Amino acid sequence: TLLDPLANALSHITNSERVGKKEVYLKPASKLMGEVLRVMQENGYIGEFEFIDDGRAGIYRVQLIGKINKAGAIKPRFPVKAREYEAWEKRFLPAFEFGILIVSTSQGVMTHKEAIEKGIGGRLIAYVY
Amino acid sequence: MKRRPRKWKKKGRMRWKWIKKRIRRLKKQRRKERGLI
Amino acid sequence: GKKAPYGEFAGRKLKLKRKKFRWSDIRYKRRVLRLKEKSDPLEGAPQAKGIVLEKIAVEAKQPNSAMRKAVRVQLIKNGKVVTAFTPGDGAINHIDEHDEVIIEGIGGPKGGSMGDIPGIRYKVVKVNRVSLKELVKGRKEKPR
Amino acid sequence: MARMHARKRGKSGSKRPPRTAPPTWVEYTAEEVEGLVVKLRKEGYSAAMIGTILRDQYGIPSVKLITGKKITKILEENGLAPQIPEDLMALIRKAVNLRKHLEMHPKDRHSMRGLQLTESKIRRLVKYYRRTGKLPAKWRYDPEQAKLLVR
Amino acid sequence: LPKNLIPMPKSRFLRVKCIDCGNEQIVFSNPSTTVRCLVCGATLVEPTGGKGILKAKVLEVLE
RNA sequence: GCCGCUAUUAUUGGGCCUAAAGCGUCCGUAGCCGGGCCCGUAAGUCCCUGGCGAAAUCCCACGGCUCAACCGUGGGGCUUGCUGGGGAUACUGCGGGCCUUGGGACCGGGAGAGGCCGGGGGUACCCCUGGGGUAGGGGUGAAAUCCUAUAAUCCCAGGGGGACCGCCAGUGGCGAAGGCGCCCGGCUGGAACGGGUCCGACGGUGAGGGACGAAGGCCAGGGGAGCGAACCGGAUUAGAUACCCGGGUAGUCCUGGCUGUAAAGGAUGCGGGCUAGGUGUCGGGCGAGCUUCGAGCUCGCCCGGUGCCGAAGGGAAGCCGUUAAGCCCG
Ligand SMILES: [Mg+2]
Ligand SMILES: [Mg+2]
Ligand SMILES: [Mg+2]
Ligand SMILES: [Mg+2]
Ligand SMILES: [Mg+2]
Ligand SMILES: [Zn+2]
Repeated sequence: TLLDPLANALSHITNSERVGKKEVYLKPASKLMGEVLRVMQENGYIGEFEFIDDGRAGIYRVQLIGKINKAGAIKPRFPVKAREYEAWEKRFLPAFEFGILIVSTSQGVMTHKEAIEKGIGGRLIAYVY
Repeated sequence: MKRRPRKWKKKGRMRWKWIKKRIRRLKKQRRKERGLI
Repeated sequence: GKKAPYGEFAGRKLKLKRKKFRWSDIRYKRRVLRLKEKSDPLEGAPQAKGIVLEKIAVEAKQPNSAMRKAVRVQLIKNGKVVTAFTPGDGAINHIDEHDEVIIEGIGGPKGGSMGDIPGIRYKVVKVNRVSLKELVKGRKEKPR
Repeated sequence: MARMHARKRGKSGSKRPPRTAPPTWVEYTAEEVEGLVVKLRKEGYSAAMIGTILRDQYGIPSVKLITGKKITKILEENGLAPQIPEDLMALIRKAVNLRKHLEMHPKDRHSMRGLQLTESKIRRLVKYYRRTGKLPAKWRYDPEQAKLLVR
Repeated sequence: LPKNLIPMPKSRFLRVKCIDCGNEQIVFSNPSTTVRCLVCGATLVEPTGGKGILKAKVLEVLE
């Protein structure tokens, strides 16, 4: 059944970007979907996201800007020390600082770059390039 | 039996129904000469 | 569907299935059950020594026409008869009966038969402690 | 939601609108709404039927919106909530009636399958309600004990 | 944005009055039960597969 | 011989319509995967630090044998790691609490060859009886076997029998699949729609395990019209252990059991989300219009089924294409 709203959201973004849609709606919203979108906005992959509120888990309206090739969840949320991001980059991204691996840490949800400059690891949950 | 559609084809083969029937006759003879005679 | 166990805590069942289908791998099976060692008359060796019992000839498959010379050879380590092909042109004449002969593999794909020789797996290499190549090219005459 | 043994993607259902506050057109207060709930349970209606009647007759949408509480919460407060839960009870009544049918009709294997699926649902809910305490841990479905239960 | 975002009811609650007593009463448009007047016992809406058929609403409102 | 080649073992990273490959279908145990919010814990996880994980071996620099290999000095790594503390708390887990979208229950009016049981019928076919009427009928490519002069075929009036339910009947419907078609009544299953109804994550998949499961076959007991394996005859043919013809046993039907196989096929496992639509059709609902005022007709919309087509896309291609063989989550 439903499992990982985050993966579903990312796949939706990916498919909508392939077909040139300007806005997507992510229906089983989460604080994690929101943090991931915060990061994607900050690194300039999407435009503007707003939380719509129903009586249910809430929706996210997400305005895109044509800067995504592949966005996806690393679903075995892989533990990663502060000195293995090289390898996980090589697995998930095409060039050396091209995209963004999103990492959940004890100090929040971050990019692997910020994690590196903080010297903290965590768990990988998504990639975006 | 476990069967194979590949075997059911006929390009260079005899018909599988009849291959099967032959196999079963042999098996019957063997079973027959094994347990009681 | 998406493949079997992909979960973070599913390594057990994952390992299990990979093992299950390695057993469908036939190379792994032969290596691990040691089937070659059980069915090999050379007993896991690259060469072997044998006594020539008889000299024979073998017809090439279908399109080729020739009588490939060979010898039936009794191997000493086990007393087992195998047939070996004598490369060269007058090799079968340089070879005689009751002669000690060394037995290599003929090459061939799966340690097996080679070319238009249907069912011969072995080569003759030495004859009474002398290479058949040299005997054939004339040098190094035979002791006995 | 034929899902669970039929796998049809049925979508029939209710569409509650997002409501942080009750509607202003509503006449009744929480107290008299509770009184109506209790009245109808004494009339012998299940909680589902109570909500249905309060929706259709009295124009009460979402007793939860009004009172802040659920119908079964109100019933257990006034000492009227059912011993075993209603959905389980309903399934058990179905199963008993079907047992009777199937004793007089042994060759109705399709209805026998319906019974099997009904009892599967029973077992699922029993597992969940044992886990949550709404039944004792030692509770277990049995056809004859369930017959005595219904009766 | 339309017709699946925030799935909203098509049904309405609507105020009606009986022809016999004349008491205004709120009801539901898609009832599962025959709705009766709280005072007279008169059927105000008869149930169907969907939108109930309305008796006794000659002065009506809908919310 | 081992590694590589080999993404021919695939965690990275393979495939299962037609090439090897989706259990016949369902149910469910363990296992694995699991909606959203709040609080806590801090087990996994991350950081920092203490103690260990011998030396040799590996990498690097620098030195000594002419350089090198070799050796030494030092730095690092290696050993699957284990452990003592301290800190963080996003994710997972554990505990508690709230929710309602997923699922379950309920209600309502409908639909449907879903199933079981009873009753009532419909032709047709076969036999018997009686009447008529005489010389052939039947069958084939052509013939014959066979039936018939004890009266056949044909026609007519009666009786009996067993099976089976035509046309309507459809890319139709119901069902997990197998499969299910005369009508009427009774018992019963499941689904869709409508639903500001209830419960409140109860869910998915399912090793093992269980249930159902076409025809056929077997045990026992009944029945036996038609058809009819085996068999028996007539032909055909070079032959004809067959195809054609005439008969005919089991069987086909019923009861109760076993068997548990099929091109059991959508040759496509199940669930969930996303990615243009068009046009039909079934069911329910809504809104309009028309009406012979009909459980009626037409148009549109929503949901759910079932089909065709189809851009993008996919694919070895055929073909698939929101009922994916596409992307993602199991
Ligand atoms: Mg292979
Ligand atoms: Mg392959
Ligand atoms: Mg195949
Ligand atoms: Mg060491
Ligand atoms: Mg097409
Ligand atoms: Zn009134």
